Amino acid sequence: MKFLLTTAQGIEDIAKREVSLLLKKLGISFQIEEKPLGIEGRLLLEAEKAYYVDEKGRKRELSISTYLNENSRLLHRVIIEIASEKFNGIEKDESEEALKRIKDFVSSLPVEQFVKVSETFAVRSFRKGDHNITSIDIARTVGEAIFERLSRFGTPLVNLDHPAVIFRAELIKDVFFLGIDTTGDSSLHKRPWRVYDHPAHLKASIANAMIELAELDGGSVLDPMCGSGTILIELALRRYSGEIIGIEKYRKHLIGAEMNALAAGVLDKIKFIQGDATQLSQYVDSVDFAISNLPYGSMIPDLYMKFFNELAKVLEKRGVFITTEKKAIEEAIAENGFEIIHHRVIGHGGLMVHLYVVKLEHHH
Ligand SMILES: Nc1ncnc2c1ncn2[C@@H]1O[C@H](CSCC[C@H](N)C(=O)O)[C@@H](O)[C@H]1O
Repeated sequence: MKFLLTTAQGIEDIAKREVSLLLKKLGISFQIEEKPLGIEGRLLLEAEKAYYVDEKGRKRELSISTYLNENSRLLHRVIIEIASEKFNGIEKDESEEALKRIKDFVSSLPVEQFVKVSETFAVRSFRKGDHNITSIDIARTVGEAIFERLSRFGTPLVNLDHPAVIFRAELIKDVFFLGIDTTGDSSLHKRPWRVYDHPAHLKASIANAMIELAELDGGSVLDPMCGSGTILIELALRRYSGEIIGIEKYRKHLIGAEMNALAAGVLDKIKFIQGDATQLSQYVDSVDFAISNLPYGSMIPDLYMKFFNELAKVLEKRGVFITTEKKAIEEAIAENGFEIIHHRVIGHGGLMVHLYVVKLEHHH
């Protein structure tokens, strides 16, 4: 089996590590390629089927897709792959031509091997790049192709609302992909605990990526501009052994973090404090780690300067931060005796953000 695993742009290596350890725990053999065909936010999983002997003394199969869906914090979707292929030139093709290429390719795929005769299906599409065709066109044409093909075998059953099987068709630049979406219509980063929806909230897979990159060890963790509390809640939910502190300036957001925390089951695990991060040291004396998604906004260059000056008074190990304001954070880091020990660019729902791992320069 081969699977297409999606996550956020620029965290594919962190996902791959996560999925590797989970799979080593089944005892199966597998390989993971990052960014198949050059496409960001994807891994290609090639695995053995996972077989055990059941209560009747027979070989039975365990679902790799369901195991990943229930146990991953970093993935968005787990898709069973039917095919994926480079349609060279397709961006430049006229619309009639592009859809011809897609239909012909789809007609030739053994899709009847991936659905029963009684199961209803629908087609969901996603498209990224510059084409003379839309996601809607793609969904129709693929949906046509699948239907014509299944009906050589029986009576296909369509259900657009509550299908039983979802074929997902994606076209990103000139790369076309078809598979079976096991995760469903709600992507995996959607958290049921999220009752309060902060307008700049962090996606939960990217929050788990920040946590990974901190390389936590049980020391105290502080989010000193914690907003609705995503990073601390995802930490508490990993059953983190260490102390968890959040600070937030505005009482409405802070109360929102408290609600999400209660809704998650983890309120007693996080200390939540109303405060200004520009005055951090009135609130705490020493913390091992700081992890934050900083405000993006001209008063920013000053807010950052002052926060990093106070952080410098309290931080024992590593800070992990994200922001859009490259020049503002890098000046504050430099001016304040910080050292950047990792940088990477991350896609955050259509916004390229920066992530910085820092430590004090004079720590050795
Ligand atoms: N000086 C300051 N001190 C403390 N918090 C501040 C601040 N200036 C801005 N903030 C807060 O920092 C937050 C940044 S974004 C919210 C955090 C996170 N992305 C989430 O998933 O919920 C905003 O809520 C803002 O209120």
